[PDB]
Amino acid sequence: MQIFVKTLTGKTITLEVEPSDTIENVKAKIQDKEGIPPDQQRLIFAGKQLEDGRTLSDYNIQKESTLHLVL
Amino acid sequence: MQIFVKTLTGKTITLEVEPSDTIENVKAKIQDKEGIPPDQQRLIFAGKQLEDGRTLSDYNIQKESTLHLVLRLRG
Amino acid sequence: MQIFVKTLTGKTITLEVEPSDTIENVKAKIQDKEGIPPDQQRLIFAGKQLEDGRTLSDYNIQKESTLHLVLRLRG
Amino acid sequence: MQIFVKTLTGKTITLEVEPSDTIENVKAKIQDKEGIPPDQQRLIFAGKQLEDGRTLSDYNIQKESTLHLVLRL
Amino acid sequence: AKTIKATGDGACLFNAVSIGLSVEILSGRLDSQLDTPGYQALLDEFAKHHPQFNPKSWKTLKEWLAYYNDTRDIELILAPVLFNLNQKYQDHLDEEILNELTNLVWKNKANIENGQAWFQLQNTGDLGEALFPKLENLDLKKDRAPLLDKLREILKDYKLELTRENVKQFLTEKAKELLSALKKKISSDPHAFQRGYSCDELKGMTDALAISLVENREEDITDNRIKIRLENQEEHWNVLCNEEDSERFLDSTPSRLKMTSLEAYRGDKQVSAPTSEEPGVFLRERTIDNPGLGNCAFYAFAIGLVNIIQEEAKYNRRTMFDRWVGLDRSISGQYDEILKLNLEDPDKELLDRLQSSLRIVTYQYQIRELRNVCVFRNGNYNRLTGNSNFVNFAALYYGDPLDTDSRFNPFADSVPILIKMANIDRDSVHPGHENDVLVPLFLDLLYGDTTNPADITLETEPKSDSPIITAMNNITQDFFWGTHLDLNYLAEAFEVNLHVLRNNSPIQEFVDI
Amino acid sequence: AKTIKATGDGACLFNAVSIGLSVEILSGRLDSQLDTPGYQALLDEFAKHHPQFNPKSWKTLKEWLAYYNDTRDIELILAPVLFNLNQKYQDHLDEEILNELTNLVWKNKANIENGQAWFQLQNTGDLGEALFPKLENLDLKKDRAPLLDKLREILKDYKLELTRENVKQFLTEKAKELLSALKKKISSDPHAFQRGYSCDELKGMTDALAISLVENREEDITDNRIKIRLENQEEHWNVLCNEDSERFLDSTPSRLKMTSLEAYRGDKQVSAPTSEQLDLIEEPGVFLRERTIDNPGLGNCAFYAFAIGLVNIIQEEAKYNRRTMFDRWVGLDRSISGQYDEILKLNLEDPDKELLDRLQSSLRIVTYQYQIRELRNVCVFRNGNYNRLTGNSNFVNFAALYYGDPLDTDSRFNPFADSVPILIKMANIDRDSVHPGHENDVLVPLFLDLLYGDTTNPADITLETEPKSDSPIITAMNNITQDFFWGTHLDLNYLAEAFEVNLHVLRNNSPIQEFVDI
Repeated sequence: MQIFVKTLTGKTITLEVEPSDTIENVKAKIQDKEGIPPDQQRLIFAGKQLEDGRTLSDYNIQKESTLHLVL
Repeated sequence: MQIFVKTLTGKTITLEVEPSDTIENVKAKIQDKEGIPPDQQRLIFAGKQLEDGRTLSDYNIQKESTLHLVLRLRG
Repeated sequence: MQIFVKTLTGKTITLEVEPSDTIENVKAKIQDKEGIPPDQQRLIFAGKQLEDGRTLSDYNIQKESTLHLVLRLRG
Repeated sequence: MQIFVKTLTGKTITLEVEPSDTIENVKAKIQDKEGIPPDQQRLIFAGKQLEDGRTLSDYNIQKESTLHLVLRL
Repeated sequence: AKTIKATGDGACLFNAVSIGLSVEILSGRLDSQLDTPGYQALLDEFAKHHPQFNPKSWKTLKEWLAYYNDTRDIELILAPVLFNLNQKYQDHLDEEILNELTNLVWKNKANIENGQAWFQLQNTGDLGEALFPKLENLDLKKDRAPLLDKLREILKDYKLELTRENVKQFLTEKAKELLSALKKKISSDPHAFQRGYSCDELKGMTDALAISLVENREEDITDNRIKIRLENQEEHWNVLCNEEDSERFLDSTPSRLKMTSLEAYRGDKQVSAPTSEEPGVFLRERTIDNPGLGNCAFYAFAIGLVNIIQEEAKYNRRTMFDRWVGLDRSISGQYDEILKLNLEDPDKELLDRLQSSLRIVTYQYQIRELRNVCVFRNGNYNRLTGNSNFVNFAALYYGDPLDTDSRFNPFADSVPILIKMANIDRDSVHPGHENDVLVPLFLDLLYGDTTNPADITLETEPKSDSPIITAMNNITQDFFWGTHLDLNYLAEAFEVNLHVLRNNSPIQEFVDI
Repeated sequence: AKTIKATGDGACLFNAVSIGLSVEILSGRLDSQLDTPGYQALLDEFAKHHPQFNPKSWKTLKEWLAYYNDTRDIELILAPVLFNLNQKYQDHLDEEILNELTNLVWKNKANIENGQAWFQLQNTGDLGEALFPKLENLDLKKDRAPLLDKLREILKDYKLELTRENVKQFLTEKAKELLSALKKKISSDPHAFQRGYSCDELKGMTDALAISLVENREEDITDNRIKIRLENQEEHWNVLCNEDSERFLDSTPSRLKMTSLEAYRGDKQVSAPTSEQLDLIEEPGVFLRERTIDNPGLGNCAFYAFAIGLVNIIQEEAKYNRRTMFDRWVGLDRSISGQYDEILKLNLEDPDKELLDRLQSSLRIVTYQYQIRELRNVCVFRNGNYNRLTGNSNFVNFAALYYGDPLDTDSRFNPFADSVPILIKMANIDRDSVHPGHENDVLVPLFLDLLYGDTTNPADITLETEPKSDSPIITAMNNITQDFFWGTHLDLNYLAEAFEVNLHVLRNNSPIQEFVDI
């Protein structure tokens, strides 16, 4: 399942994840490709703030959904 | 002549330009002063969107005319 | 009249029929009572496979007699 | 490479695959075509049940071979 | 008694019957029934399916079954023909689809309105019968799931007891639209051959072909026509045969055909006619923007042929040249003048004669194929819309000049066609569906109002003074350079492998056997 | 006006323009521009991306768009074509990178010298603008952090005051190469379609297509070209469309299973609508020329020649941003995974011998696998004629040992050449008992014997019967992967099937005739 995360410049990167993944796992991936540690990562989907702990399937992250990354 | 471009933050730039110049040229000057890439630059004079290829004389921009610069959004 | 149709499920079908009805007609009536399409149907009487187009009188199927219904396979 | 998969009614589906595909991959293709979740798919080649993680060439399944699909719990 | 294995692509019944009927045809036992209506229909469908089935006779058909004697080759060349011919014997698809839909809802009323998935439904009856196989064959995303949604909607009006008869009457009252649409879909289902089949669905056909089909040895003692015995173990059809004829009329040639089941049934890839790997002609493209020495296609091809002739002369054979005179007698008794050709500076007189010959040959072939491709096929004109000549004709609608160059498109500057073309209500044209207007037009311009499209046959003579045939006569004329498309037909006729490099194709050499 | 959402892979501008442009082409309102150079360029790029676009024209463009009606289908078909055509309209790249670099230094020179990480830098200007997006998109580890190092290193000579004009001047003096290298890295970015895009970055193409991109309703009524209305909220592009949207979009479901990246690479061919036919004129092809063992010319082996052909297809495909052949190769042999740049770098006039050795080894392994799969398949019992076995290239090679012909038993060309066990077995054959035209009466049961063992019956060989673990047939087969095995066109056939390429084999004296074609 391919998810995209988008910065405030419009720049997007692609991540290969599963619905069972939690936001911690994602934040670690983002840290691998862009270097930002999960402390300073704040992810948002559908205007909801997303917290490390619940999973993609709980926030209803589907096949090619796009998340917002901010610091 | 010396013109100004104003921002929706009220901030104004002063630009040394000549009437023979192009709107593309004025955007290059705005980039040299402030750093805005011309791809994210829109210039409006007297409620009109300014085309890159035309010239300040084409739109009758005179000395100390005020242009307006708005951000073209990225996505 | 009335005839009976027994298959390997142990269930027996009751059909209202006339001796001039064809085997195709009987198959269609089975498809009305049960859901089974005639292309998957084999009807047997007295150890003989009954062909469509010939009548029930052609095989001496008379009132209250019984036929065997057997599934024709698909693949 | 074309593989076939046959259901109980005899209906057959054409899949495009490569020898290196896992059984999980083929079950995902079957999900795409017929909507069965892979946990309910049971594939059999020639009497042998197929295991996820093993590859199509591990069973020597070649072009235009036919697998048998059955539903499970 | 050995079991011959049929491809399990869903048409295993048609494959098995293709194999058994094949041994019977070569075996001679059906030479009595051969002139009957059924085998005349078989022949006609065979020629309808294979544009290179050149002489329409059984002589040729037995040739084909002998040359393409691999069992998969047999299935590939005959199973689509048997499928087509079987369609000519179906009678009441309306009632069939009605019964299938009523079975669906009868056994899945609650299932459907509960929002279940298609794979979760009951598709089999108490005796093991398939409840709705044709419906089941339709694509899930396109048709099946939407149908479950529509049935969910109209089932809100079902205010009756749940019985099969009640469901039938309900669908007659409330689903006439749905039934009509489903009829269109199922009748045009391009994967219909894969939905699994029972023997009796072919009965009509088989009766017209004088053959009984024996399912799992359950023979009818009363039946006494020649038989084809079929084993069905795990919902698959294989054909039994005696060892003796097994070895004489099956698998007595190598496998030759490289093509999928779907490609065979659809007619995308034509099969080549038997030959009695080949010589090769090698050309390299140039552009109009950047021509070499500006040679036209027919010139290049003719030079290739002459090289093949001279080579065969060194080994003291005239095979190719013989094949040429059988295509055009105007060239017989030119062997020596051709052999004496200085290919550095080739004689212009002779070369123009050879090019003329080639142009007429390619016309004969293109017109034969176009006539095969306008034959009525129950509404399907995909083979016709793929035809190089119809593509050249339809290129005039949206008239991009690059597709209307007079040297390459025979229709480029035909005023009557450009007239009819420009006088079409383009608002009535559905975008991406220009064919819907273009293929009737074409058919008209080829056969006139004199012959209804649905009546066109392999024999229907195209109308004379037609603007189509007038335009294609341009390929005979000498201001027409031709394209690789025409050289494909020439490659067909002369039995050569045509290889066309691009302007910038590299050639690496290696040492070989 | 209804709003159509576009997927957010980062090319949402190209997806949105793809959708709106599709509505405009299908509506008919752009037929007049069919002949203009912009739309000819569009049909050309479309053809370069989709090999099954046979009649390369407006009619079949409309046919594809009406067929692949779903908007995601449309994006997969057309957004890479539009992305490709846009690159043909980039004028100021040099100025663009230089300016992005001066932005990066001028707002973070302090941060650059203090060892700040890339995510810590200021990438946004006072107007909300993005300061250096093209640089921003490059890989952090391979390019961005080393960029910070190279910049800190260069900045020792910066002894002027920290002003933008200054930084620009200094950068044109002391970072000439740095800028050059970065231009190469940006124009080669494998994920450039995912960085953000503003409307004007497409201007040259939109102008050439007689289309105005209208952003967030900000119209210019003086502009009278046909307009594609775009909507940007939260850094994402969507399409407005008026009667039109229902008429030309989402009438059919999504038919393509393709990731954005796979689409831009053109990894799998989009299949043409059923009304059209394949030309196959342009199917990828390898063109070879046999030289004889007597006169070998430069004496290359078959695998070398084939590998060169593949490499050429690779580079030619890179010309229009497709990595099709290469990604197929990696599909066949993972060890090729990281040689795309090394393959594009190969000089075909003096090719790098070691990398070519690697590719040859790959080809030998691929053809070994395919050949033995074909062996097992061909040995499944069909007929007593064994019509598939006796035609199998490797079986014919095995049988060549029987006729003793030294031309058919060369160690360079026949993997079974000097199989001591096989030749013993064939020394034990009464050749008088063997009548001509019936050698395979003995050779077929011998072969199967050596392949599967004496125990198993030829009539019972299915696809599951495993070859003898000790089988001398398999070990003679193993020579295919050996340097001394030159290979023949026989071995190259399996490769033609594996890489889905058309193999053409000239004879040493085969002539080629030029001709003009469309």
